[PDB]
Amino acid sequence: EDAGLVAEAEAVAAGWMLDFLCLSLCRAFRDGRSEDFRRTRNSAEAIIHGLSSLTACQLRTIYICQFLTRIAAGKTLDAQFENDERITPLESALMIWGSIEKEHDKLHEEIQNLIKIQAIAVCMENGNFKEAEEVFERIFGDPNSHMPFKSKLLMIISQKDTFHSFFQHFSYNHMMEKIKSYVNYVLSEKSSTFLMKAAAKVVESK
Amino acid sequence: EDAGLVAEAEAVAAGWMLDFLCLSLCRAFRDGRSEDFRRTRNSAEAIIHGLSSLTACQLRTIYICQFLTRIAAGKTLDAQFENDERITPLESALMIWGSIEKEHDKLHEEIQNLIKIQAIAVCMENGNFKEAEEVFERIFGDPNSHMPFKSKLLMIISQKDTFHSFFQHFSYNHMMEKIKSYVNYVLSEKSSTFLMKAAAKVVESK
Amino acid sequence: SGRDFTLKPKKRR
Amino acid sequence: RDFTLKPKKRR
Repeated sequence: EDAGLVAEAEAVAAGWMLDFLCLSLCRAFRDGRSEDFRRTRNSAEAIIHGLSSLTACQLRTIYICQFLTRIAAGKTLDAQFENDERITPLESALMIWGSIEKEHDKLHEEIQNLIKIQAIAVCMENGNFKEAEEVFERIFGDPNSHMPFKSKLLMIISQKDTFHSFFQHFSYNHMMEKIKSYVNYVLSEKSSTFLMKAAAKVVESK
Repeated sequence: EDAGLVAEAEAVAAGWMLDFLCLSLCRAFRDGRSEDFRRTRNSAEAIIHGLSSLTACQLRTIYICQFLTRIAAGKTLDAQFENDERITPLESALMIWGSIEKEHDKLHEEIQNLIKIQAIAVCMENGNFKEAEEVFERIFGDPNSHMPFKSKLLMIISQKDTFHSFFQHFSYNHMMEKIKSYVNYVLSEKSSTFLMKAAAKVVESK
Repeated sequence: SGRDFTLKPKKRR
Repeated sequence: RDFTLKPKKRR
């Protein structure tokens, strides 16, 4: 009855708010507005938590929001994003990057390999050399690891050289620019969604 | 500039989300759906926290959301809604009831007096006869003496009558159904707001 | 602003 | 749902 049509109407509005808050999250991430990213993240958290069921399109949207929240906290090692207490922020986004149903194109591999490197490099910008070895074993012992730098990374750990020039080439800045390139691709995919296109027309004529 | 037109568009969609989350909170409060009320409250608080500046109409919407939260936790005495640790939830809901821009009609006066009476009755049915005496003075005491049963409540506190028949006539449920009578008014007043409106149209044809 | 308004309370008042 | 965006302070 009315209660059933209300529950359906609140589900349609919740899907509109998720696509909007996803676009606002990608935009604050691209621009680098940290405070707006923190507030848009909290809004996206509760809107997602209020969704009963999920479509395949909404599932990808949640993964994209998850991917940005952990890249934004990639250098914060003690920030636990998963129930699994051993997953560092960067290897959590590494699992999400492989979970997003997307094109495994050239840019996908570059982001993936840069995340694997920086997941260890972040652990060595601090004095967490033990955590770096345990991150290497989780990402790379056998055999899902066709990265040639598997040998160089395993050697850099036992060097204690924090300012290693290998990490200055495959740096956090290069990882951010590759991700922000994909963020721009997502930012234009759903820039024509309902809630944003409606609010844009209100301001465009104003 | 494209960045300024985006910020205004997000502030517009944030106002659409705040109104919708107010309908969902009011409807979940009336229907007694406790878990849907908990999730909608978290979504409303995150959107409110994301607002940079408030209008007079939005402040009225926030106070409606705040009022429903303290009333829902009226019997939870160990809940602290204000920085002042001595303010009980029903005392906090009373201050908001006098701040919402609305009619001060017969229904408003009946709800206010029921909040004052039940703010003491809730403390009575917990053994907190000391706090019930403190709540009595912050509400009544001798500010201007604008209440008839102001003297009858004082003796009941001295009676230490945990479950008095006077509290059952001006009951917690009579306060509830009169608030829901006003919630049904807000449910009809805001039923034509944008987000819930377009969501209803989508469900109507389906 | 919006950050000044809370909907959730605290435990053990 | 069963998805998380905010972290806890001890990993």
